[PDB]
Amino acid sequence: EAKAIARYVRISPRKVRLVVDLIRGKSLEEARNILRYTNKRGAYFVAKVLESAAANAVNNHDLEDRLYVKAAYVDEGPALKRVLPRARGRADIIKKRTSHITVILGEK
Amino acid sequence: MEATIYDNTDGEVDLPDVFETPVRSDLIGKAVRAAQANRKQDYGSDEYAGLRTPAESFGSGRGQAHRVPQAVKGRSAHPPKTEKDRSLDLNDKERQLAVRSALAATADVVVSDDFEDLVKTQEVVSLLEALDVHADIDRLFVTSDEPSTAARNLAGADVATASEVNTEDLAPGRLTVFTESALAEVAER
Amino acid sequence: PRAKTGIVRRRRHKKVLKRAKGFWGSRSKQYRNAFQTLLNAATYEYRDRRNKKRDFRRLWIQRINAGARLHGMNYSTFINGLKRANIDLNRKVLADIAAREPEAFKALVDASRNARQ
Amino acid sequence: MFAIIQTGGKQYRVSEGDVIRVESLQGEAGDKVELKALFVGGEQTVFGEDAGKYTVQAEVVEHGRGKKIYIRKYKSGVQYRRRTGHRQNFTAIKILGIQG
RNA sequence: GGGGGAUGACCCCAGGCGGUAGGGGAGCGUUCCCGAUGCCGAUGAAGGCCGACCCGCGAGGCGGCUGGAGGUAAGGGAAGU
RNA sequence: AGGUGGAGCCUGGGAGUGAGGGCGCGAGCGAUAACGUCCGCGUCCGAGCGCGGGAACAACCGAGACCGCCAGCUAAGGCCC
RNA sequence: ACCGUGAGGGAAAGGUGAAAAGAACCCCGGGAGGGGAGUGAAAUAGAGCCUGAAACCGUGGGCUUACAAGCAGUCACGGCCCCGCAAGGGGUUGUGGCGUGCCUAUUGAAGCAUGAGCCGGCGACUCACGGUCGUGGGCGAGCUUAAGCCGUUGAGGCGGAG
Repeated sequence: EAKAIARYVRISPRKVRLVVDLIRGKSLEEARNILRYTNKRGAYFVAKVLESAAANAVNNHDLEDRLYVKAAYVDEGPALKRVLPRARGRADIIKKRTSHITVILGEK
Repeated sequence: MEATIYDNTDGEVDLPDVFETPVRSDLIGKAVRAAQANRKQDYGSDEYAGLRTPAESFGSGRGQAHRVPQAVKGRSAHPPKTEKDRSLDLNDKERQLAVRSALAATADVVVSDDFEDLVKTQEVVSLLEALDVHADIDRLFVTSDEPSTAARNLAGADVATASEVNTEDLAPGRLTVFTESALAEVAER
Repeated sequence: PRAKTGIVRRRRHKKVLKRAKGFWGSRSKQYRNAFQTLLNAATYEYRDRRNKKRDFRRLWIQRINAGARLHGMNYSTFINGLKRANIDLNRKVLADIAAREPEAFKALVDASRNARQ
Repeated sequence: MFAIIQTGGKQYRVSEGDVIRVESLQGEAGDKVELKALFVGGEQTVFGEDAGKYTVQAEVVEHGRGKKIYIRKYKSGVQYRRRTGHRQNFTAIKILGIQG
């Protein structure tokens, strides 16, 4: 078993969240089509963090396929404190809440 | 009484009623006290800053409330007021008194004039091996009028004079010696 | 004369917190009503502190009835007859009996009924 | 093995299982000691008799130990600006039920 | 308060004890100055993290995990507690 | 006189509120009207005179809360559920 | 820096390590960033990278959840789950049982009166000269200005107008 990740990830932690909460604990290859042919952004991303995942293993963490995702999660952090229209007087900034992305890949 | 004379094998001197006596802790410390006291230093926090800038504490009827203290780094509130009268002039009588009874405590150790002569801080390593221990630990130099030369330097310095060498002096726990002329301060006593 | 109170207060809180089981959604760590909720709970317990011993005075009350009547009568009868007693007077344990040892209970049950009528 | 006398307080329904007992710092000190405990609940081997029939013989139990307050806290509080805190008390010295 | 207290403490009974402004007494940790013939620590200073011994208590001690370098005062003093 | 027993008196330091209501009674006013106010005699509450009762209800009847969960008699008030 | 035309205001922000030895090379990838190797006492010490707590968002697990009321909750009894202080306790609650939050100002307050969204740190009876009682103590005539001298530590000691 091994794992993929990546912080300083611009995106809706939340959104992201649905992402896995699907392909979640499941056959590699398998979901590997969930995110391949699912929808909402993150996917793309999500996918990515599955390849350097499947990789890392076999490569340096070792038995292919028989693998999957014993577990997957995402966390938020660093924000992006963003400034907007001065209450037409006072500032109102939002925050593109950065986004972490860990996710397991262990063998059957 | 047991006014032991140095040089050891040599003579013995008498105990002067003075020292003799009982004790008076209270004053005790007190003496003390009126020590550090007149002997510390002082301090405070900015007069300019802590009441330094302009200030537009803000109108009101707006969503707020209000160059003074209670919002950061600034103000103070009653700090180091350097203008902090530090002294503490005990009192003559008081003082003197202390040292006394004080010393009295010392008794509970006789420096032959003849020493007012020895000429090397390795002649101390001597008149040392004479009578060491832990009380020496304390130690506490002092001649009688004009200090015990070189005797003044080592790993226990301090050379009062038959005049000038009070509680602040050794009073503290401590243990020491005084060149007759020393007990020339007793006269001071 | 610095006072970085620090480390200290923080602690205290921890304090309470503990006082802070895992009660209701929130307070849970509610460094306030946290604290609060407390005060509350407390005194409560208290009054509870003396309470109970009551809740009992009664408990036995029924489990008691359960029998006192069983045979055929109430606790203003029994009682009366009971105190007709002379070298034997108790109530608590009495119950937890009538149920523990039938005979035992059953017994007195008699000597009683009698004492009475 | 199951009797029910009564001490400076009922605290009864026992036989051998030493029962945490109310204070009594005058006879106690007696470590594993022996002392009489009036009855009034004769229940032994399915045979009973007045607690007034009893009040004649009894039993005794060895002065075992000196339980040390089995934890218990008393948050004394109220919205009425009144707080405070004191922990358990009630101990007691333990002692087995010497039956007879 | 009172009957003898050896320093404790022990025994009687009298005798209450709910309490905000507010009055009197007693204690607790907080950062510093003593080192009143005081010094612990790389097999952890300290803070942190967690706990079913000690105290009415505010705190203590003590044991397990963390972390890179300190500082503790058995006693009195001081205060931006 | 005093059964009492524990209040009393003077000197002196430190105070707080300096505007309260609620109930019974005797008066004032008031349409003998008001959870009205205004003086008196006792109580009452005081942000804890916290608990029992009267459903619930400071508050009116009983009660003086040092602490003791698996004791015992009663108060007022109750006992067909 | 920044708002102000101006006079003027006027911030925030420090910390790896013993030293860089600061991560050659190989991996998924457009990269950032993640997987190995290597430095290494430790990198969950790893580049705004010492300690790095709380609030707050996650990932798994125990227990628990669809004829049920209250922040609370706390007293009783029960079942599941763990017994590095074992025949005693941990945690969670199904029921029932008794329960009106918390602060200021108020005759009086649950409050529908106000105070507060949440956490962490700042943040409020102080100092000086007088006077005033009480107390710890030095002499009863008690007591010292300012200064002169002595001063690793720097050691106080003389000063007699008042």
